[PDB]
Amino acid sequence: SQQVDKIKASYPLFLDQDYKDMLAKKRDGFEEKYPQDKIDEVFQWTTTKEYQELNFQREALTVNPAKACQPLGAVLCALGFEKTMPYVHGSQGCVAYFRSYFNRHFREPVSCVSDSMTEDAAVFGGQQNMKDGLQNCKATYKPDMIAVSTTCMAEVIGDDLNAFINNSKKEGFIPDEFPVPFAHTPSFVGSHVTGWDNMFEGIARYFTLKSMDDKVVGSNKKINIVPGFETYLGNFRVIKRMLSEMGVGYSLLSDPEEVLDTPADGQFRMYAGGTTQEEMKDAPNALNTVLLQPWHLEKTKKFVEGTWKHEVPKLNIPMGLDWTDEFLMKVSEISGQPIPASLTKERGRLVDMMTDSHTWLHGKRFALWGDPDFVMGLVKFLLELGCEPVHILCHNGNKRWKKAVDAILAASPYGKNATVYIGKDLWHLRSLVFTDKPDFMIGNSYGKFIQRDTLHKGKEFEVPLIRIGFPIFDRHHLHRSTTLGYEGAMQILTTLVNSILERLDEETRGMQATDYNHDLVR
Amino acid sequence: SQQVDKIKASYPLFLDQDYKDMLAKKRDGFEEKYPQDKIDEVFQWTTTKEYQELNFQREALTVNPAKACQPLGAVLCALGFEKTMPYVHGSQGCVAYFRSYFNRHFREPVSCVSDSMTEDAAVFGGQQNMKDGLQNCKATYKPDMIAVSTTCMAEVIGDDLNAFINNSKKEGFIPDEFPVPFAHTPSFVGSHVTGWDNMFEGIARYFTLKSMDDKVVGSNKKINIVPGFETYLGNFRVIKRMLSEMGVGYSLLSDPEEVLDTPADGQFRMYAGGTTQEEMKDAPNALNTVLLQPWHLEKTKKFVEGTWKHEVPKLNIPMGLDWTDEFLMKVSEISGQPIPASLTKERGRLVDMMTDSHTWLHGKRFALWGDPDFVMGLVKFLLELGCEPVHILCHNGNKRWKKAVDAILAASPYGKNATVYIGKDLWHLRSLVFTDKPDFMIGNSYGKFIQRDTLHKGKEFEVPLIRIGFPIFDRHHLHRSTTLGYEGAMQILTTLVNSILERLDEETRGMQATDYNHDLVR
Amino acid sequence: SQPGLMTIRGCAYAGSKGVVWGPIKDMIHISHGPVGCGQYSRAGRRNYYIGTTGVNAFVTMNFTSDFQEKDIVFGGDKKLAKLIDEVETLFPLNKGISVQSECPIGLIGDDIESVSKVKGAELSKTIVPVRCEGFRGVSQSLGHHIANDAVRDWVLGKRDEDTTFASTPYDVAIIGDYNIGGDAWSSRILLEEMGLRCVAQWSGDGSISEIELTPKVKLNLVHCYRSMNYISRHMEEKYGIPWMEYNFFGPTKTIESLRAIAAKFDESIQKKCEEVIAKYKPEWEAVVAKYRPRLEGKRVMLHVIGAYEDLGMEVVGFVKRIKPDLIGSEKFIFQKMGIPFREMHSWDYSGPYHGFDGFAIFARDMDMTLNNPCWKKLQAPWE
Amino acid sequence: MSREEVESLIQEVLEVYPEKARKDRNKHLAVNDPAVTQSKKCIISNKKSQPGLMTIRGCAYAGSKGVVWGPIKDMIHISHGPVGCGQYSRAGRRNYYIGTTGVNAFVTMNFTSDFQEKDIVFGGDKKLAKLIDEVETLFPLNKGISVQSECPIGLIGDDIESVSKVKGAELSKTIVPVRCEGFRGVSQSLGHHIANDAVRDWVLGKRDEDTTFASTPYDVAIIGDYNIGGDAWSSRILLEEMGLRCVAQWSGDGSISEIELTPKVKLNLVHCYRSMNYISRHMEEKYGIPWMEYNFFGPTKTIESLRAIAAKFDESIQKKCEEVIAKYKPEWEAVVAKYRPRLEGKRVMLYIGGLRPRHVIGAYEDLGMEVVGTGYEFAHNDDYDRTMKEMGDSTLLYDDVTGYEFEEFVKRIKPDLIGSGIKEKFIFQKMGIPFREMHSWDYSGPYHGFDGFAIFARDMDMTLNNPCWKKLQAPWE
Ligand code: ICS
Ligand code: ICS
Ligand code: CLF
Ligand code: CLF
Ligand SMILES: [Fe+3]
Ligand SMILES: [Fe+3]
Repeated sequence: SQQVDKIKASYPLFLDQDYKDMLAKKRDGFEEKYPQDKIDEVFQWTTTKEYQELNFQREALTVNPAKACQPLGAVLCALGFEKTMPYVHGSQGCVAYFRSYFNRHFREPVSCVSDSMTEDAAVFGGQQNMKDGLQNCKATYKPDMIAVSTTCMAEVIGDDLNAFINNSKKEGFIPDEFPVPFAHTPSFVGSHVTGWDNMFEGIARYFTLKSMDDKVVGSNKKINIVPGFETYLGNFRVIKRMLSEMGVGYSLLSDPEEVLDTPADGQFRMYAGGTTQEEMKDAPNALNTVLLQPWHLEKTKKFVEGTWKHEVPKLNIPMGLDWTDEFLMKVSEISGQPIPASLTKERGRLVDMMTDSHTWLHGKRFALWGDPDFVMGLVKFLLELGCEPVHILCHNGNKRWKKAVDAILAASPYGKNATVYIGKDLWHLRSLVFTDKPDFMIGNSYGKFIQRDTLHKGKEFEVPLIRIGFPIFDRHHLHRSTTLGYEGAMQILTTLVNSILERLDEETRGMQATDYNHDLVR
Repeated sequence: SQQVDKIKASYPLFLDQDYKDMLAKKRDGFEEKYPQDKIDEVFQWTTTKEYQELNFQREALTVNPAKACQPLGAVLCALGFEKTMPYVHGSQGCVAYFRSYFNRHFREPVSCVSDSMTEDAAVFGGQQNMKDGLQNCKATYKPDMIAVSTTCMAEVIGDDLNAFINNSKKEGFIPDEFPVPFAHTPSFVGSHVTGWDNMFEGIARYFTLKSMDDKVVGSNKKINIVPGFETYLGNFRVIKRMLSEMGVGYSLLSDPEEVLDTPADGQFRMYAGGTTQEEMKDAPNALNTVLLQPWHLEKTKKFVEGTWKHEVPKLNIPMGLDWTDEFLMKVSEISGQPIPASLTKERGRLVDMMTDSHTWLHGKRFALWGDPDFVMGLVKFLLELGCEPVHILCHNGNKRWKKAVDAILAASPYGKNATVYIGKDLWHLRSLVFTDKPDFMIGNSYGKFIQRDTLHKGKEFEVPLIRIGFPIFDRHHLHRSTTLGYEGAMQILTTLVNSILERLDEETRGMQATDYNHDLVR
Repeated sequence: SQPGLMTIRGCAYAGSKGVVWGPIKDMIHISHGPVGCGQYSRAGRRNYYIGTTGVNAFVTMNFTSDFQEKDIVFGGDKKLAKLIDEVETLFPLNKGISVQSECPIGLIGDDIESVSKVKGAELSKTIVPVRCEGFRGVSQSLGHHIANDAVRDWVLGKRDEDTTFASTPYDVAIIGDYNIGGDAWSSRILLEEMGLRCVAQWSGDGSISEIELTPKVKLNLVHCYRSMNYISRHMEEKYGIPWMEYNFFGPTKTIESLRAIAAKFDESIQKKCEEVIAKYKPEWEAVVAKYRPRLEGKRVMLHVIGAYEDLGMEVVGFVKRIKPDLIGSEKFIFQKMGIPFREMHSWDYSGPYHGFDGFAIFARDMDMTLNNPCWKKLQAPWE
Repeated sequence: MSREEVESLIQEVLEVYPEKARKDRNKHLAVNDPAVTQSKKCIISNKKSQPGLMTIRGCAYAGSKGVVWGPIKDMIHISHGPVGCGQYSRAGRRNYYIGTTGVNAFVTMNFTSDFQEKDIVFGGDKKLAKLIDEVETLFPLNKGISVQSECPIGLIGDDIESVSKVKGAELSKTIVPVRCEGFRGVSQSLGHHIANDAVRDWVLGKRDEDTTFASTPYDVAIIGDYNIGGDAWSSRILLEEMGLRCVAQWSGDGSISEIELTPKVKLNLVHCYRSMNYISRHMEEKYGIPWMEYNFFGPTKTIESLRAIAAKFDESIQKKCEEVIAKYKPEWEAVVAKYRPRLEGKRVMLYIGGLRPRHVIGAYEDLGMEVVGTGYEFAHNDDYDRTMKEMGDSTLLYDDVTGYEFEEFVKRIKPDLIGSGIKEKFIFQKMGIPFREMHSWDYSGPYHGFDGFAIFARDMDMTLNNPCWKKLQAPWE
């Protein structure tokens, strides 16, 4: 039943007595449900250390992964180029999923096509699909360039992307001079960030490998910036803003910021902004190339150092205070441009916020997960705040990255209770936050179930989630935030301290029970 | 007792059993406390409509006011001028309180002096205090200007600020040429915004009244901006940024954003930035003057129109979509500068976010309070979002402002259930949110005590507080936020929609009870 | 599909794991293959259910074999067997496992059927291998067919020789309702108020035992015939169970469907149907009286018409000529052109939309979307 | 620094003042000589602030309403006058209490007469009477009302005493007029005195003829603990563990009934001498109740205070005191073991109101830290008499320090840590000197007692050793 003046959505509509009775009748009569005592005892068991030991013995089953597959990152990389259509050679369901994932994170249209490879292609290969798809995509969406990646089906059957595109050009399906860079992006290797790396290396190779004769390092007086897999528009914006304030000529390669943030003015813009083909062609002439997320830009680093002959600096992701300082100082040294007074003042303002919030930040225990570079930058910043990361999870991390993060943790007294986990999922992390409870989690939307589970154990066992990372589906417009530089550090600090203060306010809101500590001033 | 590995602060230390037994013994033995049954009965009675009728019959008692006194606004206005010392003629307790208030809101040093009037001056006046205080302040803190307001003791005694300052100059306590603008700021008239208006009018008069013969309107091709009482640094910053994007010459008179945001670089800067005396002297040469918060800049408006001969445009506070559009169009008309493409795109992105979040925002009920201009801007933006303000409270509002807000509500279908209250305090609003429960409150930190109260009635009756306004004491660095322009509208929208989504996530987190609606995607 | 063109069309895996098998709460569904498909489909559909996630229900979870290169090169059958052992260890209260094949399973020669049979015999568990590799077929429709075939072959006939269930003449089964935002619950309350016993309801809020009990019902009420027409015809042929389509979208469709369903039973059921219609008439009438003025005349670009006409909205069937107020037939592309896009089930954020209770929510959402001021702010005043 | 160096530093700082201000301020700065007993010979206190010098002092209203009367939870305190004073003082002091706010407790609420111009011109006594009626209607469970006068009340000739008498007689309610107008005196100190006199005149003697309270030989009253962050509670649990019955708490978590029961106790344990010595002396001369000063800052002072208090009673209380000390010895010894190595040798400069600048020295020394500078906003010469012995030789003493003076002192002394109020905090954080709020305990605490010592040590360590203090210089500067 519904009152027209106070219409109820599913919650709390299904909490009404009649719906509760109906659901109880369904469960009792036909669901053959386990008794509630059995369910409670099994849940309690899943929160224990013995269950954690069984859980960490897993070698074939993955539960609630913290990663995606390569073509997702390939598509995100392709989106950052001007009038470029991401093109995944393979099966259409993958493209539907990629578009949905990015739509839900960005709340924007996401352009990507497939050549709809099917059983017929599963036998004979995907060459005809490639020819037809390139022709139709160019004719229909009129892109300047088509960036080709693959789904796992095309990788398994071993479709030759180079040969397929060359045959499409030779047979007239697409103009011979039309740019069709490609990358093999197998989903059974690495993760989405590996796909981003592979796609970027493919595009850079396509536009520069054969025309290195006339290239001179430093002749265009610019610094190439490769952002990697990045889902905060504010990070692209802050990098561009800081380089502009410094007076440093730069070339942001793969800039998807505009196309993921088009205005609502009654017109649909398929393409907006993006790195131009001239920029990528001219990239070897840059002074140097800076990789913002080096731990998943290794293939790109190898190509840039070996072919462009750029001395790519050993730089961490510009996250937190020290690493933003190091990034700025390296850029200053490369470009010869001094760090200006505005950036010095911004750094001082971040330090001022740190001093204002240190008492509430100090000693707070965090579980956290995400991509390798983001996770390590967050760990570094948390150490800078006097916080204690305890459970550091990177599902798509590797041994070398774990060793680097362990070195970071050893450099700080605040990392002494921290463990780094690679190849572990969010079910592992659920066990960890039950058995060694942190104060907060930091991660993407998938953490909300863990928090739910912890709350089932008890309000005193609940671990609140702080949403930083990708994807964020259950909040709006957080993709507009910044995590890089002093601005990103300021935003992260504000989020952390105010999450702590909101949790404290909730814990002390009980009239005549805990509200003696419900202070007006914090 | 304390475990050295896990030390507890007051919460939850006083939840330990021994402390609970101690407190129960204290209450039972010596407090002569009313029985808990009687306390529950009276609380429930305070939540009722009969109590609300008694509460709104108050004529002499004010409970939890939502306003401060004039000298606080005078001090804030004085802080916006370069190397200016706020100087409050009167008793020192007022200055101690003002500095503490602004320290807690901004988490920054706040410079202000008193001439420490005591019982001796209560019968003889504070002329000697003025002479000695001006001399001491100039010698010790070396300001370029001393801006004088009054506490209520000086206003009741009837100290003539002009004569006192003139006698201090005539007797050599300060140089004749040293700028000492003054304003009478009686705390028993108006509120803090009135004090800001009086202080600004005093400074502008001091610097322009006697030099008007050589002034020509529009000769410097600039637009004066008077922000009024403003405690979000982002609002100053966004107005400056938007005017600079337009290529519009401007003078922000009373700009305190630098002195309230000094870096932590090992040096204390008592003064930073601020409006120069040259800018104030050249202000009459502007094309026009725009008042950002007209409903408390009436004395300033009268002076600027009657003396500077500036045809001050009838403009609302640039909050939300429509009023930012009107502000930008009026600025474009005055300056002759077109609105640039960047501002058009920013507006389109605000509209896009509105469209993305309208399903969660539409029909949400809000009780809100604050200063007149801020409150009406917030009401306008909520109407633009499809939200329903229900309880609009402005303690320092007046009848004409209420008429304007009623006209705004009548022009929208979403204002039908809205009532505007002027002269009512936060106890009135507590009754309102009990009897006509909104979904949320939008207000300053004092609203937290209302939320606590509502939670005591029950979780289904709790009204969560959204902290927008002044002062915000229980969260960190919210004073850096923005509420003006498209940027401010986007920030407010994000705060509102994510408050709604956070509340929904909290209500649907119950395992096997309400978590059928604990959606990953929102 | 036509290669090189954008579409939101899913694959067979999206039709089998996403639509048919995933909503079954007390089963564990393994996305067999690389990590992508299970992650993108995880909790992506709002198939509402009641349970303790991770203990006795597993819908919002992502179980996967996370195929690496060595799994591709040497096969994943041993990995699948070890995974089933680990599933048994870590989730002892699961009532069955399904193995949803992703693309590589169909191309590397893996035999999930033999592994399913051996492990299911060993553990005395129902392990359902579904060959729903995404490259099969052109959409999710073939995935629906494959998932239905798996239901018939491995689950549906499990109680063929059992006779211990106590049947009543008023036994119905709700098939093909995926309980999007609780739609199936909103239908089930009306059916039970008619005096019917909903013995089986799947996939939405569905349990494996309910699927097993479906062959014991007197009537099969099919909501989504598109995905669940193979199984309904199979049940009619084998067990002699008649099946009919029902439509609870809007008061007119709901009342007609309730009368049609009650016409299949005795006079007592018809009398209760009349009682239910009488009980709910004032509520949907109040909804109409409130919201039809705000929506009368607005055009919808298009189980389709009913609720829209109950609110006075004209339905139509290039977009700059019709000037539609709403598209019912790529949400963000339409949104960028200033046209709201909404659907029949509240896929994204809201619901239920079915039944009398869902009609109020649907009307409120229609008014909120169509009359929101945001749609009127596309043109800047200076442009 | 040697004594001559501190004298030179004082003179160098003083040289920027005009001759009148410099001559005045010279008498309020001193170099400590721990042997000297009469602090008048070296320093001067409780004088008027110099105009325009950015003093840190508050007013009499802050001393009376904000300090003494406001914490009393079951009374309703009216900020009588214009809106400002009550609003700036609302819930800014962490005087913790147990109650149902708005029903039976009212501490964090702001009740005010909100004076307008007509109230100023024609008086506000009728408005006050009407306000009292409205308070009675809307808060029936209040157990009394106080009327804290703000500055205009004493300048417009309002008679709040006559209104208090009439309305209190009519309503059978205790209504306490307090003439704590901000212009009275020179600081919060006279506010303390006025509030104490109001307590004596209107509340304390209410049960003089009532002999129905069952008294015990172990009846004590905690006077002058305002329960900042729970400080008083952390003290109370020790005294109750010692076998004493704490009849009254003044005024943190205080109720009007325990104030009325205070004349029945056997001992008055005064923590803040400065704010409550007046009422303690009055109670001694009227009822014969002895009073003693005690200090629960740090384990050393706490143990000494517990033994000194227990010596006022029979051997059973002394045995229980020894048991309490033995029970808590391992906990604070573990706290010391954890935190003293991280804090040994660090130097502290303090500037707080009336009691803590000398009271917290022992807690700092229990962690291996040395207090090199201390000072008071509003202490009297008797407070400085108790500070010379407690501070190191050739250490800085400053009375009503100006912001400029304290900044210059900190620049030349360079302490590792400063403890002062919210007005100094961000100044000294900007300079990169770790700062701890010594009024609100930086929204932490309690710091009293053994339980409070663990929190205090954790807080001092987390602030002094925070990584942020190593980052104030940019690596390219
Ligand atoms: S199964 Fe089909 S796309 Fe028939 S794949 Fe799809 S829950 Fe749609 S129009 Mo999502 S053929 Fe069902 C459908 Fe209809 S997932 Fe749902 S709404 S009635
Ligand atoms: S009452 Fe005094 S200024 Fe003794 S007015 Fe002040 S809660 Fe201070 S040094 Mo704030 S004489 Fe108490 C004090 Fe000390 S408010 Fe508190 S910390 S121990
Ligand atoms: S059509 Fe369908 S969704 Fe596509 S793969 Fe095939 S079953 Fe799956 Fe999977 S991991 Fe990523 S998303 Fe693919 S490339 Fe492979
Ligand atoms: S010294 Fe003390 S705080 Fe000052 S007024 Fe006097 S009692 Fe009060 Fe009050 S309303 Fe504002 S803050 Fe003053 S100017 Fe008057
Ligand atoms: Fe969007
Ligand atoms: Fe600060």
